Amino acid sequence: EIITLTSWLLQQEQKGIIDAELTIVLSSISMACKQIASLVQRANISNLTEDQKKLDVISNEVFSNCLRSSGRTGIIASEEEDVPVAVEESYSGNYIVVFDPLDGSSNLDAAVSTGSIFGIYSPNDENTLGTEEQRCIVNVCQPGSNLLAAGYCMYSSSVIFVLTIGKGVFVFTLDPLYGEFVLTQENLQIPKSGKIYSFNEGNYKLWDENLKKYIDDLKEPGPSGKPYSARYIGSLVGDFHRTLLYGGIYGYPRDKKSKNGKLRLLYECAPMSFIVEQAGGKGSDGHQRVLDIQPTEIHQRVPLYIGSTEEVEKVEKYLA
Amino acid sequence: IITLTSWLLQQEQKGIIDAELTIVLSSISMACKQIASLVQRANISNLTGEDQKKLDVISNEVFSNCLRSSGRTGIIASEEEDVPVAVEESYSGNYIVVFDPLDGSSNLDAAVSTGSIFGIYSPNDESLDNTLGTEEQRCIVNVCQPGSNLLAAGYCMYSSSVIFVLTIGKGVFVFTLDPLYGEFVLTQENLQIPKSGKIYSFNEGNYKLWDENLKKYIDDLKEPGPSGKPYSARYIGSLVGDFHRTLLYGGIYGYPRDKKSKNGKLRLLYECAPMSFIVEQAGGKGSDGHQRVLDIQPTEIHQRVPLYIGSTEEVEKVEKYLA
Amino acid sequence: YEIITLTSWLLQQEQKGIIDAELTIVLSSISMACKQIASLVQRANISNLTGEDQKKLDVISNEVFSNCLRSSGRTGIIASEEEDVPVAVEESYSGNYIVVFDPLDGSSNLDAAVSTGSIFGIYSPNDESLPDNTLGTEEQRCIVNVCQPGSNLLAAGYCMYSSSVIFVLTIGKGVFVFTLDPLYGEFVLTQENLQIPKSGKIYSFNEGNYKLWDENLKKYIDDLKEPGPSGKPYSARYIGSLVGDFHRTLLYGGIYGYPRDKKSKNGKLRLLYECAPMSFIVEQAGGKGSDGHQRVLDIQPTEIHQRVPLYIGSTEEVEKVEKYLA
Amino acid sequence: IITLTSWLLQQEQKGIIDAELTIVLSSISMACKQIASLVQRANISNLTEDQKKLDVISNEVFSNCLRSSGRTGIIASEEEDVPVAVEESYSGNYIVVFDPLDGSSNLDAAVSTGSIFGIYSPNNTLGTEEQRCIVNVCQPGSNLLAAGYCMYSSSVIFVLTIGKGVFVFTLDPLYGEFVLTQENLQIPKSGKIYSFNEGNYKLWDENLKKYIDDLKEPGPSGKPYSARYIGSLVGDFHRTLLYGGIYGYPRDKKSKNGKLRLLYECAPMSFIVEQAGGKGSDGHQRVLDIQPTEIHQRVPLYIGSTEEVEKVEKYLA
Repeated sequence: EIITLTSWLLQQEQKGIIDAELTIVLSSISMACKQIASLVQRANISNLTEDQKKLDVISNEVFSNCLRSSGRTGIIASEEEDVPVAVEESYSGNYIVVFDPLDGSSNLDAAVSTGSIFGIYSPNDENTLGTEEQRCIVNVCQPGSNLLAAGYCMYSSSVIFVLTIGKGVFVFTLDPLYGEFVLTQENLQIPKSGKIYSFNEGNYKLWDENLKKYIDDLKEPGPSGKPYSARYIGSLVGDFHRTLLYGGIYGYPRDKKSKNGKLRLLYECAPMSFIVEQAGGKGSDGHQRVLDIQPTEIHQRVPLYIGSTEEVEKVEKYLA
Repeated sequence: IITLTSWLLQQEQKGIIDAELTIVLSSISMACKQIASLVQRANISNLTGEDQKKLDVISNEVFSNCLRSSGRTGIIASEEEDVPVAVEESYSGNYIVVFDPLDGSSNLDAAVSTGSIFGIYSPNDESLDNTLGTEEQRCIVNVCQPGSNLLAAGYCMYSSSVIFVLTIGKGVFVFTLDPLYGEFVLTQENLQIPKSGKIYSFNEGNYKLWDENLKKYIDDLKEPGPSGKPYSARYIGSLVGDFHRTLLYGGIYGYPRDKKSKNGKLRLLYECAPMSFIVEQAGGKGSDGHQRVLDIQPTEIHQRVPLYIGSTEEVEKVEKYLA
Repeated sequence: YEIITLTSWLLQQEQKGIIDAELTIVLSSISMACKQIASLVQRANISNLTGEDQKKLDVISNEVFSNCLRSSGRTGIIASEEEDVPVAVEESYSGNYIVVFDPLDGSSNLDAAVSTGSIFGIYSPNDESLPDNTLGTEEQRCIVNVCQPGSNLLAAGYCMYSSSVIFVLTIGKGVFVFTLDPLYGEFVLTQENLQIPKSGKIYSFNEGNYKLWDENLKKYIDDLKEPGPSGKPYSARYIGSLVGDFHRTLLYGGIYGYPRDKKSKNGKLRLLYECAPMSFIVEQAGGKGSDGHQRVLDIQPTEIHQRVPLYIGSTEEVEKVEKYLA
Repeated sequence: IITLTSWLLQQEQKGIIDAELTIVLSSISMACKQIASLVQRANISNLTEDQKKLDVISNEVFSNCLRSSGRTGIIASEEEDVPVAVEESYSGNYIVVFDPLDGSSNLDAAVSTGSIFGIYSPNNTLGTEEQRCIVNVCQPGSNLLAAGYCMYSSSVIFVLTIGKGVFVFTLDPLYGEFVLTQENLQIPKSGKIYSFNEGNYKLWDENLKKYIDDLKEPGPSGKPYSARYIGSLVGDFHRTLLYGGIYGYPRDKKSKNGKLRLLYECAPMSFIVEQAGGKGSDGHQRVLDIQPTEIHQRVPLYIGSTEEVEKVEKYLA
C-alpha cells in the first residue's frame, strides 16, 4: 500500500541500484526539503519579526547541516541576480551534490510556488568557493556523462519531491500529517504532445523572428477550433512540473536583453533535462540536446525548450 | 502577533460587526483550514481529469459542517464545467453566504494553486437531496445584489502558503496560516493595490478569438517603453492565484469575451462580484470592459461577464482601447 | 450545532448576555496562550537539545501568557516562595478583570513525566489597582486582598497537556470540556455540563507519606483497602500531577487529597492559586472541595502563599473523609 | 539534529541491521505517528468502550504500514484485554508482536497510553494452532532481537533497543519526525519511588505487605519513599526508566499469576530495562528466563532499578 521515500530507497539499495552512501545522501536532501518547505510557508510571519532572496541563504544552511554526515558543503555566490548555489562534496569524494535552494530570487515569481533543484555527480579521478574551486567543480561536474541522479522539490499548494536515479521518474507527495514523503506515482511519463505552451509573451518584441513565428502559429485555432493554451506561473519548478504532468512545452529563449538565455546550464537546465528525458520527453537549447553541452563557465547560461517530445521538435523546426 | 480570531473579536467589539457574523466568518476560516489540508494530501488520498472535481464536493461538505451552527446550506450545481456553489442561509435569515469551494474544476489549472471565494449578503426581502432547485436559484440571484447588500467578501488561497484575505467593508486584511499552531496570523493591515503595474494576466492562447480592440491593447503592452522594458506576462490559470498576485504586486488581470464565449466565462455573482468588492477596497478597479462590475444587477442564474480587474490606472487604460 | 469550537461557544454565551465582549476576549486569549504552552510542553526534549527542566518551562509559559493578554491588560509576576511555580497575574486595563494564572501545575520533572497543566481563575475586583515584572510585597498583598474566591471569582478553568490537550472551563453555569483538534488547531466542545459522579471507589493520595499523616487519616486510608461488597477494595491512582489527577477525578469520580503531614503542617497546595479554582470547578461539576473540615471556598486568603489541605472529588467520597477527620 | 530515520540508516550502513529490518523499524514508527494522532483526537472522533475500538483501529493502521514488509494476523482477546497484532515478514526472517495500546480501560488511559512491540527472528483472526505455533517460535530469552514502545502522553516518545543500549526519540510536532533526544539511556541503580496499586494491599501476600510497609518508613533522612502510579504500564514503566525506582504488578488472592501478560507486555519491557542496566523479575526469577506454554500467559512483574528489584526479591525469598 503506502510507500515512503525511505522504504523506496532501501528497496533500491537492496536491488543494488544504489549504495547505502547514496541512500543516505538522497535521504538527507529530502530532509532539507522538509525544512525549506516550512520556511517558505511561514515566511510572512517570519518577516514580522525582498524576503525571497534572504530565504535562499537560509535554505542553503539547512541543506549544509543535513548533509554534514555525508560531506562538506561550500557555496557558489550569485554572480548576478541569481540564487546562491550550495555544492556538497562527500568526505568520500564519491558523490557531489549541486543544490539550488529555491528556484528564484523574485517575490513576484514565488507568489504561489517555488522549489529546490538538485543534481548528483560522481567524480572520475580528477565557505564561499574560490575561483580555483569554481573552475574545478565546473570541470568535475559534467551533466552529460557523470550525472547519476537528479530531482527537485516543489513547494506549492502541495509539496512534491521528484526523483530519478537513472531508471525512471518517481513522484513522492509530502503527507502533512506524518511529515513523510509518500510515493504517489511510479515511472511518470510526460505526454508525447500537449496543446499548452509556457512562455513569457511580455518579451515577444525582444525575440527573434524565428520565435515570433512559432509563437504566432500556436495561436491559430487548429483542426478543431481550439488554439493552444497559455500557462506561465513564473516559477521554473512550478511551470516545469505542470509540463511534466500534463504535457506541453516550456521555454526560456534568448532575447535582445539576454543574448544567451537566463537559466544556468549546470544548476537549473541540466537536472530538469535529465528528469524530462527519463519521463520520455526532450530538453533542448533550440538546436541541440542540453546534456551534451559541456559547461565551460561557472554561471553559464543557455536557452531552454523542454517538455513533450513532439512539442519541442516543433519549436526546433521554426528555429533551425 | 495578532491572529484572525483575536482580530475578529476586536472588530465585533468596536461594533463593526455583530457576534453572529463573527461566528460566520470564524466558521468559514475553520472550513478553509480543513480544505487546505484536503488539497495538500489529495495525491495520497487518491492512493486509496476528475480529481479536482471530487475535491470540489468534499470541500463543500466541510463547509456545510462548519456552518451547521449558523444555518442550513443548499447547493447550486455545476451545469457545465463550473464549480458547484454552496449557499448558506442563516437560521436567523439576516445573512446568506455564497461559497465557491475551489476556484476551478481543472487539474491543469490547479497544478500549483487554487482557492475558495465567498461573499456575504444581507437580504432585504423574505425567506427562501441538498441541490437547490430553479425556484430557489432564482430567489438567491434576486436576493443577492452585490451593489448593495454585499457586506463582506474574501478568499483563501491554497498555494506554497495558505493566505486568507478578507474585507468587512473597511479595508483589506491578509492573514497567513501558521502551520505549527494551526492559526491564521494577521500579516497585513489595510492592503492597498498599486495604482499601476507593468504586469498583465491574460490567456494569449485565445488571442485570435478576441476583438480587434483587445488585440491592439495586448500588442501595445509588449512595446518596450522608453525604459526599454515592456510588460511582464504572468498567468497561472487559477483565478484566486492570479487575482492575489495582482492584488499584492499590481498589474491587470483579464478574462475577456471572445468568439466561443460571447459573454466571458466568469460568473457574475459567484466569482466577479466578490473579487471586485475586494479590489475596490484595496484601492483598485473591477470592470467588464465598460462598466463597474458591481453596478451590474444579476438577472440570470448562471450569468457570466468579462473581467478586467487590477490596478486603477491599468484597468482604465484597457477601458480606453475598448471605448 | 455539529462542530462547536471554543470561539463559537463563547460568542453564543456573550449573545445570551452571560458574559461581555471583554471577558470573551480574555477567555479566548487564555486558550491561545494554552495552545502555545501545549506546544512547548511537547517539544521540550528537543528544545533542550539545541532537574530544573520544569522550572525554566514555568517562566517561558508565563511570558507567552503575558503576550497573549497584551491586548487586554498588563501582567506582573508573583515569584515562587519555595519550590512553587511562579504565578502570573493579569489586570485588565479597564480594571474589570484580574486573571490569576498558574502556567504549569508543578516544578518537578518526576511529576510532569506524563502530564501537567495550567490553572486559571478570573476575579471581579471591587477595590483598587496596582502599577508596573516581579510584584512587590505591597503589590502582592493587594492581589490577595482583592481576590476573594468565595465572592468575586467569576470563572475558572485549566488546560491539561497529556495524551490529549483538554481545556476545561466554567463561567458560573456548568462545566464545559473542549478538546484540542491537532489538525485544525482549534478547541472543539466535546462535553456539556460535565457532572462528577456522587461516588467512586478510587482514591488519589501519595501513600509514601503514610507515616507522616494523622491517625485520623491513617484510619481512613486503611478502611479503603478493605474488600467491601463484591470483595473489591478501592482503586489507587496517583499521577503526581495536580491537573492530571484532578481531571481523572472529575471524569470518573473518586477523591483526591493532599493532606497536611508531619513536615507540611498546613498542606502543600496554595489556597488562592491552586485550591480555589479547582474547588469552584468541582462544585460546578456537582462535587465537593474541602480542607478536611470546612468548604475551601469559605476560607479567605489572608497570607501571600497560604497553603491548605485539599480533599476534592465526589460529594459522597469527600463527606466520608470529613466524617473521619471530624 | 539526528532524526530516527538518519539514525536508522546509519545502523544499517554499519551493518548492525539489514535493510529489511530497517524497513520494519521504520514502518513501525510510521504506524505510531498515526496512532499518536488517533489518541489525540479520540474525543472529537467520538462526537462523529472507547479505548476498546481504538484498539482495533490501531491494529489496522499497523497492518497497512507493514503491508510492505509482511502479512499480519490477530490474536483475539479472551476477556477485556487488548487484541495483539502479529506480523510475519514475507521473507519469514522476522515476526513482530505488536500491542497497539497498553490498556482497554478509559480510566487508565486518562493521561497516557502507548504501544509495545517486540521482534523475533525465527530459526483475519489467528486461531489456536497459529498461536500455539508463535509461542514455540517466539522465545524471548533466545530469539528476541529488538523491542520498544511508543508512549502517547503530554509528549510522544519512541523508545527502542536493537540489542546495544536504549535510545529515546521525541516526536517533533512541527516536522512530524522523531528526533534522537537521548543515547544509551541508563536506568539508575536505585531510586526512591515505588509504583504499585495499593488498593489491593489486602489481597497481597504477607511477604509483599511487609515490603510495602518498610517503604513507608522515613529513612535516616526522615524521608519515606515516593509513591507514583498512573495506571498505564507504558507511562509507569517510562518514568521508572528515566528517574529510577521500582514498578510492580504482583499476584493477589484472585489472580494467582498476576495480570500482565508475559509475551506481549513483560518480555519487551524486561529486555529494554536490562539494556538500560536494570532488572526485570517475577519475584523469584528473571523474566526472560521464562518461556510461555500458552501465549496469554500471565506473570507477576517487578521491574525497575537493579537494587530496588533485588530488595523486593529478598522479601519474597
